[PDB]
Amino acid sequence: LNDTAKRIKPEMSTSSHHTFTHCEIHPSMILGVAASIIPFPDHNQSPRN
Amino acid sequence: QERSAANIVQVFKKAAPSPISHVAEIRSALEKGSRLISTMQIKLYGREDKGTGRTIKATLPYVKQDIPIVIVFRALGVVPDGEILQHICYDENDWQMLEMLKPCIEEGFVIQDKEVALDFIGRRGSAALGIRREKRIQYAKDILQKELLPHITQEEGFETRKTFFLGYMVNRLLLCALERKDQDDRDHFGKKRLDLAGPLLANLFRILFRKLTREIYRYMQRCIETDRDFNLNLAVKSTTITSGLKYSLATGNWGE
Amino acid sequence: IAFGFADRSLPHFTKDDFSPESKGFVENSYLRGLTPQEFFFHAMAGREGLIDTAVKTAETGYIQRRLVKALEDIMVHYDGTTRNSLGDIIQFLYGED
Amino acid sequence: GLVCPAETPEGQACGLVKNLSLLSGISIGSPSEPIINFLEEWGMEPLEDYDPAQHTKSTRIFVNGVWTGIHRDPSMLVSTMRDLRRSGAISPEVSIIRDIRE
Amino acid sequence: SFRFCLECNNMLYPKEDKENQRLLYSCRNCDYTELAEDPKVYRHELITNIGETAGIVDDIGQDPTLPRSDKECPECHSRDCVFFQSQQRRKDTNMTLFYVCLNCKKTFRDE
Amino acid sequence: EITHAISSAKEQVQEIIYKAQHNELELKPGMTLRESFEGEVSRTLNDAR
Amino acid sequence: TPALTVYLDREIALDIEKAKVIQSSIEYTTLKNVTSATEIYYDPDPTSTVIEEDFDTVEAYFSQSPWLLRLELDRARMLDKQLTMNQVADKISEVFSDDLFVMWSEDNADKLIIRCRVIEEDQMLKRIEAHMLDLIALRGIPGISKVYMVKHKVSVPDESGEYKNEELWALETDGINLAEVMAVPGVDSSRTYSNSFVEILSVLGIEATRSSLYKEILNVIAFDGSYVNYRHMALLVDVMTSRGYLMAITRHGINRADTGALMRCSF
Amino acid sequence: EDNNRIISRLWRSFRTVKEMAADRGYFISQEEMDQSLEEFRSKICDSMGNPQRKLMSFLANPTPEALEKYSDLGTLWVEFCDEPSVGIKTMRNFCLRIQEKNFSTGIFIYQNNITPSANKMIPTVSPAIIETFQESDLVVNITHHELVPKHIRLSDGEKSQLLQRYKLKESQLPRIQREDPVARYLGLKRGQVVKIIRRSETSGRYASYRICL
RNA sequence: AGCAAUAGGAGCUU
Ligand SMILES: [Zn+2]
Ligand SMILES: [Zn+2]
Repeated sequence: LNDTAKRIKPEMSTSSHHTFTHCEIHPSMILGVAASIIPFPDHNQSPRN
Repeated sequence: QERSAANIVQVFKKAAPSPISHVAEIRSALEKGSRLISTMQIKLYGREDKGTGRTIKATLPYVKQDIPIVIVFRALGVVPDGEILQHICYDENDWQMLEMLKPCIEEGFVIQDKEVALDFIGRRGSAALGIRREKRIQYAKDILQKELLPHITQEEGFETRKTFFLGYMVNRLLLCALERKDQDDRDHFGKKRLDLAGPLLANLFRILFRKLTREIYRYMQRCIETDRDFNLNLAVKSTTITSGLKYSLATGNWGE
Repeated sequence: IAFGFADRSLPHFTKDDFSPESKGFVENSYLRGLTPQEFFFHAMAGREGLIDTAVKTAETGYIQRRLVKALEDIMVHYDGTTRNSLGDIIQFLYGED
Repeated sequence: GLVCPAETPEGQACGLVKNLSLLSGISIGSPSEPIINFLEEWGMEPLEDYDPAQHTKSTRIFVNGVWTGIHRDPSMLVSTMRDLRRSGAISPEVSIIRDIRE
Repeated sequence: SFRFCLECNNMLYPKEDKENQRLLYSCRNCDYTELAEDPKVYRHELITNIGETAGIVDDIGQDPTLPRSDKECPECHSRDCVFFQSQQRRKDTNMTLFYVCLNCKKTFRDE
Repeated sequence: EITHAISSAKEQVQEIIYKAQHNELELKPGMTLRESFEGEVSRTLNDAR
Repeated sequence: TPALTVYLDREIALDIEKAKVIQSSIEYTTLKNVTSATEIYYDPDPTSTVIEEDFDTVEAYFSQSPWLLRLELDRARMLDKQLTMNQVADKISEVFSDDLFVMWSEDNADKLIIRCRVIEEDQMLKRIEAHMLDLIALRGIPGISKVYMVKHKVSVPDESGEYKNEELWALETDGINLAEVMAVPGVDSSRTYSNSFVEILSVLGIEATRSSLYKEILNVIAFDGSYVNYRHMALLVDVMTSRGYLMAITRHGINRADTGALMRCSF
Repeated sequence: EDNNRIISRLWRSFRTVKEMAADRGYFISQEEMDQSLEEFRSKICDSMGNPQRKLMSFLANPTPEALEKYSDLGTLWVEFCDEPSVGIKTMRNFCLRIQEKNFSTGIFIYQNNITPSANKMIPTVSPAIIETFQESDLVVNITHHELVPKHIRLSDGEKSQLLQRYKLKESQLPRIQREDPVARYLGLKRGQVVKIIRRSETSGRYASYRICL
């Protein structure tokens, strides 16, 4: 790990054992048609998106 | 079009200069057609520390004044107060809720049978003045049967299920009033529905086709007087549905 | 960030989790990139800002119109006094100086 | 996951006009008769046999906002309903929602 | 907790036997009058706690969204417990938690 | 340095959470225990940033 | 958010115990604030009891209606307001002089109890209990629901004439009752201020109202570091106080003037 | 106990009344000004300690300066009444006594309430003037407050000079209600103009004038 | 030397 470049995936330390029931197919699918054109929308402040 | 869901009970807090504090609101609709029919609130009069009577009073559709709850429970066919409480109280051991339930029982102690309570409802049915008891009862019984929770059922002989749903609504009201459960979220997206082309065109077509059938009636009143056979191809003005659908889809104004 | 779901902000968190990440702390920078959760929380905050900008301007314009109408007839006169259209004195000397 | 968090008009329509997420879908509606039949098979007891003096632990079942009965054991009912939906026997766009505290 | 009539099935209200000075309970519909056990007639509370442990079911272990803790069951030494805070939602309520064993099903606390 | 400061603030917040959960947090005048907890956490995170 | 700023007398203003005593004097407590749970017992014989805790107490208190009120008083709540049983029982007798007879358990008693007797009465007792729980005052100024012990960094000259900071205890409150708090001994009666300038007008006059109005407007503007020149806010407060009373910036205020009809209609 | 507090509040009210009289222009003996709480308790209270308020009622005469200045300034009567509620009966006695000894102004300090039925006799007792104050209101002297600048009623000649200097009519001045606490404290009648000197952060000093409604 | 009105809807910049 310890990658100073890739973003830190959250620690999630409070919970001892996770029991997942579902997974996102891909997180970028939360956006709609118009927001899907934006490249790297996770590097912008939301009003600009 | 985005709209709140139908046939779900939601309980809301109220404001300081309001005698009403807690309101359970349900809108009703049928599985066939998915159209609204009637709405029926159950409000909690009495503010915190003011308004000494913390009673709960319903609001039936097609009646001007709000009826107490025990009155309508008796009118629906469960007279003994033990059974009324049991329809409201699932757990006798709980005591705070039962302590908040007495003023309703006291404000509706007068009634002891179904006929008198159902007349008491009838005396408020917003109809013409001076109907005699025997048909005031029929009018009120019709209101209690249809236009009261049509989603439950609209046929007679199944009043117990409506009483149970009323007990559930009152219990949720009290849970919100006794702080044992949180108030319903207005902005929650799971309590909303989206009306696409199907239901919108269904509503508009229902309106315009009832227009057409009224036209058919208004033609069969006259033409039948002549005592002639008619081929029904001059009895339907086809331009009504066409003009209505075209007007709504071309302007956007959804309605006549 | 409020518990919009039942006892949580997002359905990717557990119940009653009060940690900074659950309730809207964005640990990354814009250069590093936001996670989907941080992206959604930042979207809620930006949406709140846009609503505020869109909605308060009407109250502000109403307030400024009422102030202008209340003060529209007030002028400093040649004797130094501050009077309205009725000639009534509002201040005996403008600004008191 | 349901409406785009970014696409909304500026101005006086802000937040009222929404835009669907790419994988969003709107239900068409479905007959409730097979649902009721499946519920009746697996053990739901009706409200004409209901007595809250005894049923202090029973879980109450709502169908389309209509309270239709109670069950002694929601676990196997939700498991079987989810398996039926995931096998195709039930329309895939049918919600199967267990609430545990209530 | 007010009772109900053994004959008329309505609810009994208090009364006084002025010729015996003992608190009876009077039915406002029928004439039946039974002896009571408890001379309490009213109660009022402002510091209440109903809803502390009530937010628990048998199958609360089946909730997959509850966070799981490592607290020791004092009862059953279980190293796996789901936990949650006071389910009462008032403003002045505590923030202490509750702990449910998935092994022994006893609810406990950390005190 | 930045990630160490953020981790230290996360530990501080976790300690505030522990103190609030075992009922040992010190309230402030005209402010509830939950509002005190929230105010202290917000102070900590603003100072972290 | 109504609020007073109660400047204390200097002797009090430096000591903290004295400031807390003044706080206790200014804060409003009702029987609600110190009551846990009220009961009702049927006690047919006044000289005896059907209960098992207070029998010894009433046998030590002796050597009407059989309806009794048994209200319980929590310990720490009683403890925090410097209140004991004597003042509470006296206060109850103050408004129930002879239409009520009050018994009260002692303060060291393992159960803090009060007993009352009426002189069918199972509902007048409930009404009286409600009226007591909702209208009996114990100490303080009505209208002051909370009081805080605040610190003010006043700048005063030294004995050399040079300005030096000085750390004094003052008071902030919730709610408003200006006239009664100004009178309470230990308060600097010449410096009490309210953030509701309608109260100022009713109590202190129209010029003090203008001063308070300017203070509020300056607070609202300068909150965020904005600076508006004095004369603009002075003009705004002079227009609002020119008639002798507060003229609101609304149609109800602007259109009640004597100006021409066309101006009023144009607004 | 509570009696000491009642006596102290009454003494503060009496000092405020005397400060009112001296401010309004009446002569007050310097020794009765500095009346202390214990000496007041000696001269007023009883063996039981409760105070006789009928001895506090005094008579004040105009200082010669307030006669050379306010030529319309007569003689003052000040009465602390003993009945908490005051009715048309007590007001009838007060007016009879005021007209009986041609007192120009009569200040009637009451305790609890002056009922509107009794209140209507206040203005119909010309040419004398009757004003009433409640004791609770008089506990604090509000002209000593920092936010209350010093009010000085103008004389007729000075009011004319003020109106002519600004080329003004009476209705074009800022106004003060006769029921204003500082107009009530000063005994302002309709048409009289106070002068209010006050702090000014832009100019140092600023003189304001208000006319009485 | 003469280019309708009323509505609704979508947008622009604050
Ligand atoms: Zn009975
Ligand atoms: Zn165990």
